[PDB]
Amino acid sequence: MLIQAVGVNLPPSYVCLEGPLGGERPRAQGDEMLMQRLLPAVREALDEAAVKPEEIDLIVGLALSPDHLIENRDIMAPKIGHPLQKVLGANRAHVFDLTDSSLARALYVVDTLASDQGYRNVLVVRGESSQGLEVDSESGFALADGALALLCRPTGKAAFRRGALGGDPAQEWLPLSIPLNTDIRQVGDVKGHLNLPAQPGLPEAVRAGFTRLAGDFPQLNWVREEWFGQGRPDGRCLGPFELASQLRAAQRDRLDELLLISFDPFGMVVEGVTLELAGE
Amino acid sequence: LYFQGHMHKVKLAAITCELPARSYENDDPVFAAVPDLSESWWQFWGVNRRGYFDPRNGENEFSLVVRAAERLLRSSDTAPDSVDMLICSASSPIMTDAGDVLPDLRGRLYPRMANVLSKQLGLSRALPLDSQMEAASFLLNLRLAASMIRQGKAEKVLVVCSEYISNLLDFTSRTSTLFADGCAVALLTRGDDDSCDLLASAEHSDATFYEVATGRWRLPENPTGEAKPRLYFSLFSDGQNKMASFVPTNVPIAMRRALEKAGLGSDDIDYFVFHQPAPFLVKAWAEGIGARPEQYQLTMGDTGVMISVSIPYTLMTGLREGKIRPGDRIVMAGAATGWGFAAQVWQLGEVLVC
Repeated sequence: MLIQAVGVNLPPSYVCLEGPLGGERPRAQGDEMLMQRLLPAVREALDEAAVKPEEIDLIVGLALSPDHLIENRDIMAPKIGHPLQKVLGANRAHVFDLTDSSLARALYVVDTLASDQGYRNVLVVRGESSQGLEVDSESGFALADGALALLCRPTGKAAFRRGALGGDPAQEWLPLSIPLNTDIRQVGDVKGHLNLPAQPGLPEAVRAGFTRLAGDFPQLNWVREEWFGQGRPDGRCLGPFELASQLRAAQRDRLDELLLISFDPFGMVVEGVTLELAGE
Repeated sequence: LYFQGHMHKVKLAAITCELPARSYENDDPVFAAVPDLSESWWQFWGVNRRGYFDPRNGENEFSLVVRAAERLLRSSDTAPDSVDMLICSASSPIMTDAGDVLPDLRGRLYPRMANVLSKQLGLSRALPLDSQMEAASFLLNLRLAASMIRQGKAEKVLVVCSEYISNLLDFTSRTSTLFADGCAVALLTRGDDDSCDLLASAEHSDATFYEVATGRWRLPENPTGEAKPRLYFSLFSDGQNKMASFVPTNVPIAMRRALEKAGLGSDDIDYFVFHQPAPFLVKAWAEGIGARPEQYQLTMGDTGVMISVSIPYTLMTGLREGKIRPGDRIVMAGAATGWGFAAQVWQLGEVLVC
């Protein structure tokens, strides 16, 4: 899997939440919806790589948001990859979604599929516009809002790792869940609640897990997702969207290869994928 | 001269389905609030009865998959720890049960099924994955599984499709009359000979008519009292009429592409397995590729339109009834909202039906 270009578009509005899993994260406001961020992110990645939308062979999306996806804020399915195909003009592309998967696992799966099918230009997009989800007030956990677009060229050579979190190996980490809202009265009410029990040692466990997984590829520099504000400057974090600045930094330093590590809050594991980089 | 690389063969080893216990006739009181019902409407779509999961009796998207998966693993003598990957699909964003893994979790949007199911079944080495292509999800999961097996990244892949679509149906609308619930489980492995392989596949999408068939948070179409909003399957009457010729032709396009990649023609195919949206659609697809009525089955009569489970159920039906035999070369194809289209050309060996 080769990363041709990276696009990212985040809301300027940051919201701080207190708690062991809290932090200052970007948050969509009012009736803003994901496509407002996703399309420009995709378009800047396409322009960087000099790839036209009709050249896109595959679009794979990742978005938990149950609403605020497109112009009709009430639609939840089919998932955003399809309306992206329409407004983008990728008339030759195949579209599907990998739901609650991490980015690292998705890139691994897509590199396997796309190389097998002979695709040359693949688009993996990650985005959130989470007005429809109530944050976890007790722990402070919330999803960062924004859009990330990775324009990729498959090679079939990406390696993959699914590793455990660090810290106490005997400790059972309580996973993230998004239960359905059982008392929806207005169409604009939240559709689900973020539920991630307060676990003070979790942010360090994820980072320790990152370092352990990176030990399987000691020859590679690596990038990571930061889902929590604990220990971060200003308590600010962008979740999976942190990858944009790190990947751009890797391009600036002329790195050929790279390891990208994600955090899966549903499985309470870390997942890494090896990638190739283009110059920039 | 050097030697050419060779991808591993993909064996479709086992398949099973698990349908709801209860059936509902077209005159069942569940449709009492449905307007514009006529005897011609029922005859056109070819659905006589369908099944809905009854959560009170313990039936849900998860419980019936555990039964179907445990039965297939037991009948095929597959050790849980030998499964390298688990790929699940569920078209309804609303899930309801997580077994013993998350006993206190009720209606939910996330997590999906793969990770929880792998723990329920003891798939201790399985990479869990949850994919979404609506009615084409079973073909998508076979494509993903096949590519992993072909490139040596997995030797056993368990594929799951569980459709609890009834929890999205608005029974004050005709939209609730066709769809139905059901589950399917399949096992794909690295073939040890040439008897079974996925010869080629073709997938493509077109979002022109995306807004026609959606899942939208809204009130019932004809509510009564202080009705609450829910996630409902929603149909755009005025847009659906425009796409007249668009689904009938695009499945053949996918079938033609896949046969072209496989180096075969329609004459080289023994049987066909189509998605089951409507009798007129299946016949249009079959006629668009040159398939004769004796080369495929219509199965929506007693099950309804089970989204992604219709294809695997029809495949299982053809196998169980002897219409699909070992050594046969078949084509599987269907359409899905989005919209998406997928076709696969299979060389089949012996497939365990359980």
